[PDB]
Amino acid sequence: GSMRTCRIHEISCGAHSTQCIPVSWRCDGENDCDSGEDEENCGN
Amino acid sequence: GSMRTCRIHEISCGAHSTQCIPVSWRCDGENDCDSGEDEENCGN
Amino acid sequence: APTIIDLTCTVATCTHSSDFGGVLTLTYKTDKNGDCSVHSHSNVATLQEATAKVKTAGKVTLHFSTASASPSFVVSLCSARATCSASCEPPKDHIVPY
Amino acid sequence: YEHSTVMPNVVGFPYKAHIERPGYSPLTLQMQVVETSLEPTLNLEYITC
Ligand SMILES: [Ca+2]
Ligand SMILES: [Ca+2]
Repeated sequence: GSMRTCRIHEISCGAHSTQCIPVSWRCDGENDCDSGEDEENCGN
Repeated sequence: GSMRTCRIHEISCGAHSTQCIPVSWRCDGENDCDSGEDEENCGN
Repeated sequence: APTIIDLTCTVATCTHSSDFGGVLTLTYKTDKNGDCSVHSHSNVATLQEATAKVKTAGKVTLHFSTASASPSFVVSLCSARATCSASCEPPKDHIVPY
Repeated sequence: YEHSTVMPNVVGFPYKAHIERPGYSPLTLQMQVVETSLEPTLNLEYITC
């Protein structure tokens, strides 16, 4: 299930990955996460 | 399945996590557990 | 009570101001997760909280306020002990309302 | 937090200043002179044609 729900303003970087990226890194144009979930479903 | 149902007044901190935290930390407003199951289904 | 062994103290930042202008980090080794009552054994520095959550990760943080240029105090965690020493710079604000 | 620095009067030079507050993480600014203008003060004497 959910692994490591991280902190107040993290993204948890995938439900099955142990990574925390700040919210400022979401849809920044860079694949910070290994899975790249941060760049998925961009452009609302 | 059941792996570390450890002690008298723990919550086992998730069904698949290697953690035992005191029952006093259930629904305390902080994510003590790695998964965060301690703050799930709170507010009865 | 959790068993605490090899407790070390380092101070990230210090500034002798009226508000709590100190950050104190404690490293420790434990067997179980519990609650320890944290105290400082001198009046040169005053801690902010009385109890802290000790976890298997091995890092807790405390906030303290001091008025001396270079403090030195003995902080305890459950039964352990350590000696904390730091260098503090003066604050720039002339007057505070508290 | 008062701070002071000296930056060159060269157009396009990417000057960066480092502010290290004792209680906070260090900060880096970026200042740049896009354009400059030097205006004298004139007193007309006469006109010729
Ligand atoms: Ca990104
Ligand atoms: Ca909790």
